[PDB]
Amino acid sequence: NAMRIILLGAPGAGKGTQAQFIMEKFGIPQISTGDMLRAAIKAGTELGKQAKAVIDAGQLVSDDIILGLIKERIAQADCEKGFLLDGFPRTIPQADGLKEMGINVDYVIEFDVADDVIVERMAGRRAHLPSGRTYHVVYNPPKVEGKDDVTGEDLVIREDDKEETVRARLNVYHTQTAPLIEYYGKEAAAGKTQYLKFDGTKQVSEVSADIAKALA
Amino acid sequence: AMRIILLGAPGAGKGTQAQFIMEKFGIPQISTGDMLRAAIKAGTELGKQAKAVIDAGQLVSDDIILGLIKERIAQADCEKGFLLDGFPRTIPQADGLKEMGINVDYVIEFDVADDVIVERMAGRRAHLPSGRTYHVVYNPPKVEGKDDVTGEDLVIREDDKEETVRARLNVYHTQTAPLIEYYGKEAAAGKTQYLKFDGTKQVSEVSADIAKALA
Repeated sequence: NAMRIILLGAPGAGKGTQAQFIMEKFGIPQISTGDMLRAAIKAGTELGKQAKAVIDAGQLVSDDIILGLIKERIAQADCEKGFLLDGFPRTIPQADGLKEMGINVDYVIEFDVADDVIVERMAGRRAHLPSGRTYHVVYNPPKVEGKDDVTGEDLVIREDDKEETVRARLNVYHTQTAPLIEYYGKEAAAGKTQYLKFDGTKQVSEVSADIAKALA
Repeated sequence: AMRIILLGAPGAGKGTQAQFIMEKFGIPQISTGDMLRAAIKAGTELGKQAKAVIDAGQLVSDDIILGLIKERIAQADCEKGFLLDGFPRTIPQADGLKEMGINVDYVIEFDVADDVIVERMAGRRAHLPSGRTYHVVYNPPKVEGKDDVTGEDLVIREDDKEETVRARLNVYHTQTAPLIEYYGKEAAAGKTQYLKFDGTKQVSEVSADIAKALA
């Protein structure tokens, strides 16, 4: 058989831990829309070119450009058993595009972790600006609070990590995602796809469990 | 066949000529980070291996990076050559390559004075939540200090201010200096062609000379 999944979840919710689990468990690669495209431009593929031409000129990348990569990405040999789409489609026409290019998804999984949780998580992040080395006050502390483990120089909390900024970020995702939730929730209700929501504050081992249970 | 190493300060926009060369000469730009991030997401045996290091809070080791590049450059698109951007960063990494028989035809040192980089950086403006990136001299918003889309405020990223930039740059050269002598020594022997270009100059003008050189 084959296995294709779309994956949604909030910026900072840390969904990648389960992408990489799905990866291992089902053996299907990760395709970041942003990485796949970054790769192409730097590799100078036909599509990396075309994109890179649009970019240079400061213009908006056509969707026809994007589905092609994905048509080429899933045309990679590593996708034989399927794949995982991370935070894509981002729009209804992208939902439609996938379909109209022969990509019809088995499961749509949504990793939700309350906004409020995520902000406190971002808030723990520190960094050292001259070297860009990062820290988190819980998940991986410096050996000393406030100080860079390599230069002994003080740490900062990035601005983009702060509530104001993360909160702004969060509202856009929600604002953008809701119709896809709505779109595929509509697909799923009509058995077109299976839509699944997981509590991402349960321990990884736990979430990983339920996830496997569903995908039987 | 022509193999190439790009050396250049962060933000001096070496990436800019790295794309010229690829366009002009048809060889891919190879970024270790990117190459590394992609193996992880593809979950290659090595990508898998490397991912484990990260979750352990450790650095990825040379053998793994070297094994990824080995993997990269054996790919179809590299038959006529490739551009290494962001590697090697150590002498052992440098020796690592040579062992594997990496036949660098040119080492290219992209140079912009510190003070020029500072002023370059001094012009970047960010809209924090999207990470979109304006620039007052090279790429301004529709509206001054305002985000075209949202109409939000653009900030002067703390990351782009002088104390840090020169801090960063300072570190940059201490690290890089030994590669320069390393490749200076190699060139001395003849094992590669060492080149150097002033990046303070305009791009199409810089790209021009590069092409002449690699003719």
